[PDB]
Amino acid sequence: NVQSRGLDVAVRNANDGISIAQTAEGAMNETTNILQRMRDLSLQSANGSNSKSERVAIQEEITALNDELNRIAETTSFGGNKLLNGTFSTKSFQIGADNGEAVMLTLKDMRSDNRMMGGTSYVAAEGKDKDWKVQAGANDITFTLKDIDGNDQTITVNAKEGDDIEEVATYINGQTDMVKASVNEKGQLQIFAGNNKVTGDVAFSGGLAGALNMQAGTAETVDTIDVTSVGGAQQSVAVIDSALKYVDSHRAELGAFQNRFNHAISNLDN
Amino acid sequence: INENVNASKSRIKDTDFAKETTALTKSQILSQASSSVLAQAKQAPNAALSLLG
Amino acid sequence: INENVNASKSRIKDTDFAKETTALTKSQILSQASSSVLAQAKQAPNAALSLLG
Amino acid sequence: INENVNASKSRIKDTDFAKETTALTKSQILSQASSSVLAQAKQAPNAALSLLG
Amino acid sequence: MAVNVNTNVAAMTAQRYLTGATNAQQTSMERLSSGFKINSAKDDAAGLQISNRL
Amino acid sequence: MAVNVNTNVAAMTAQRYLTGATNAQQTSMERLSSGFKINSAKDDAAGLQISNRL
Repeated sequence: NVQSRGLDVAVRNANDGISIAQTAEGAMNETTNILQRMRDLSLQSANGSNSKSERVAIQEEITALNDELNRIAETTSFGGNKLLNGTFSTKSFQIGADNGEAVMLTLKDMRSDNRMMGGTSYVAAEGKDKDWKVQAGANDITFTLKDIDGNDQTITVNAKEGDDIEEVATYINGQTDMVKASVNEKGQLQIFAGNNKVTGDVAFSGGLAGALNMQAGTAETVDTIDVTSVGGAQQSVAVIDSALKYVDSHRAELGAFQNRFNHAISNLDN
Repeated sequence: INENVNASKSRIKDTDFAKETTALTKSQILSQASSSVLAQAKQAPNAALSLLG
Repeated sequence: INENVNASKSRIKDTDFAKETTALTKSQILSQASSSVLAQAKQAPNAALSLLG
Repeated sequence: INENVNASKSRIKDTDFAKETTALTKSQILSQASSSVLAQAKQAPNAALSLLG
Repeated sequence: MAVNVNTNVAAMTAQRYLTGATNAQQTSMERLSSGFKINSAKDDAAGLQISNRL
Repeated sequence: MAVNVNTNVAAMTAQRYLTGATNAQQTSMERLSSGFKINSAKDDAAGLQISNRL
């Protein structure tokens, strides 16, 4: 009898956990939609037809959406218990008739200033212009880094001779997915390594890297992206892509949690 | 969030009509069976009365 | 490209209305079948009581 | 201004037909369930009567 | 198992299959109303990710 | 889940997606009436600014 009675409690607790995960995933869905809208706005801002005023307007919209993301993170709750602001840690839902058979669920901070929502930015000190082309013998750029698995990776990209800076950025984007390359107004090559594919600083080597003279890395997040400049919009596109991948990964974790818990409910009923 | 909150609040506050209906029928059958067995057990004193003679 | 990408996303994210309506109808009929089975099942204690006493 | 004011007044004074029809259906099912339970509950005193005497 | 008066295991099986069918029915109604096969990641997580990227 | 009479989540799903579809319908009908895809800054504010300047 104790078992039977406990099995029902376990079913009740499993349903409660499923409800909590569903609420968190709905809030996540909304944050994903807001992030996609912000990505479209930043992509629009990066175009050269806009003057300062259109960039300021897009920045106002992006600030509004950023405040909305922060509000969603800080206000979403399950019966007054906050979920996506980071104060909710791993909680063990008990889905067994006997103690010790609980399953821990962790939900992560969804604020736009979270580390996980951005990455590192490296901006070349030497800017190029329209007539600049890649020279022979100074076309190779090597990124030495390590992914979130810890593996050491060395990506050597040999840019084509005669390429201008934007063709170089496009080539770098095509050759690898570990970093995102873009160009600002001054012709400086910006490189973004999101904190979901790169751990620590990125080392630059080669003739092209020597010619560009990449500077130090600055930590960028969705809370610190601004599109009043071409380079700002280009970099916020990559920042929002990183944030979208992070949020989608958390949504996948919650969905797997819910599927496991539905299977547990069926088994416990049986 | 409101949809999810209502879905959660069901699973704690709302009635599982199937389960409660089954429990109601079980309780009525149990009560009728106890009423009948009490009605029969009321016949013990007349068995004690027939002890005379 | 945009057209091809939209077509790709339809094959993954969009729902198949024919298959979904068929599944919904099947689920509804299964639900009424289980409801009828439960209604007929609730009378087992009734049969036990009507057996005797 | 008149259009926006009418739109605002819709959100406060007008009715949500979908939500209201759902509420009416829920209330009708609840009322019928209470009617059935009352009709079944009125058969407690006669059960006590049929217990004995 | 024999004549039993206070527990109905057959009723329990009927309720379990009824709740399963009810879940399936709600999922079908949600899919039809939304028009999207994937509304939550519990439907298809990798499919949700690839569809969002697309 | 559990046959109940009080909360109808499927109804809330249908209502939410119905209101979304109605909002999309109203937006599309307004755009068709005016002939302008930007009738407010909530559509695309920067586009509104550049189109107004043009």
